[PDB]
Amino acid sequence: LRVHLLNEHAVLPKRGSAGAAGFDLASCEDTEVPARGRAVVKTGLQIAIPPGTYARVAPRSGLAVKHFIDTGAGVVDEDYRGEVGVVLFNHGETPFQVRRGDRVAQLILERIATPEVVEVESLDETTRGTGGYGSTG
Amino acid sequence: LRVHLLNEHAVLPKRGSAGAAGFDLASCEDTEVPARGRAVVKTGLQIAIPPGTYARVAPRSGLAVKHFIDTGAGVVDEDYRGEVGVVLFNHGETPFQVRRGDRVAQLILERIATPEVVEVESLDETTRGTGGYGSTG
Amino acid sequence: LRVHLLNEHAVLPKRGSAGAAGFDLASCEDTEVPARGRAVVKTGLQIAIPPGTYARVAPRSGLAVKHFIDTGAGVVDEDYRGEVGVVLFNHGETPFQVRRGDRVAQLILERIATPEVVEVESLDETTRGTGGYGSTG
Repeated sequence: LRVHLLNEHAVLPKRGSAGAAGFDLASCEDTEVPARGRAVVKTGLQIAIPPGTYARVAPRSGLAVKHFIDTGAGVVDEDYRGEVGVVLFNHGETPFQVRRGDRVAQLILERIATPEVVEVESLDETTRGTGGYGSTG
Repeated sequence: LRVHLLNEHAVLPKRGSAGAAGFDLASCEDTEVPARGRAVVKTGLQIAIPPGTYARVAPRSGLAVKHFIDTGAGVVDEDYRGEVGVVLFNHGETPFQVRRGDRVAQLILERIATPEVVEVESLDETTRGTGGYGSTG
Repeated sequence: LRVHLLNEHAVLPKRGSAGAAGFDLASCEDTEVPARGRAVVKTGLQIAIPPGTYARVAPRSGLAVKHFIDTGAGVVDEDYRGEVGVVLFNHGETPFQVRRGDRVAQLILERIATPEVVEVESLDETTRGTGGYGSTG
């Protein structure tokens, strides 16, 4: 995970334990996420990631449970070289305060497949088929 | 990524750049996502995916930032052979308009492990344990 | 996927089909997710997962479409040995009822990369660069 810090308030990502899935992402700014609203939180970070992954901006559990916070968007492509902004949603009834250095998300390097697309004129099945939504219930 | 188009308004998925994580998913219909509400957007697409993955219906960043849009649900199994419908959530205060051909999500082929389940009568730890929510804070 | 059941109302995870991406997670308790609100649903489960993954608490499609339900948080680390609680968000206008044995989420073992962090003083590009949000539109 290659990381270039873009200002002096940016914080280098790091996983909080050796079995942690994600790298902590901190705000490099003072801002607020409005109640029942969204805001983009600047991190001051540029990143370059390994082949065969994308970086997912994932939620921190404590902020979800305690402040009704989620990340929105969050699909950071391998070819993305701009500043990472964390899109926060606040579903709660009161503003969420963000200050410099505060951890606001966690970056997970999801392994993915990016094969060619093949258009076909029919597809077979398994047993499960158009097995929709509540396929079993 | 094998794709069968189910009507003439469906659009073949394609990644927008060579380092893109996801394949663009377009609506094959005119519909609306109500304010503070949800709608399923038909894509007119059937898919078959590679072994060891699932297809995640992921959000587009622009729609999240600019229209408070998210995907809901979005776990498309390997054995799913029905029409892919994109579940959109609109957390904003005004309807989100969708028209035919509009890109509404992106499909990411997430690599996953699907081993057998093993029930045990105890589990050891690391240092981190029942380290809950804000494990460090 | 190693699983220790913590009480007699807990349910062993299992995938609902052989091509299913996720292992079903059931509530071990009677509770409610308030309208436009959140609740943590206890599962009575401890888990240990394979190397190179994390367990994602993912939404069930039927609950999203039919009850406007999502999972929040949901990043369960490899070193997590506490009881898995499922964070549910209810964006709908009415309480969501949960009873013992009810399936409330699905656990997906996402493959991820967890390399060292490398801080750099510049990053090159592709064509796509600071290609932001709606990079193409």
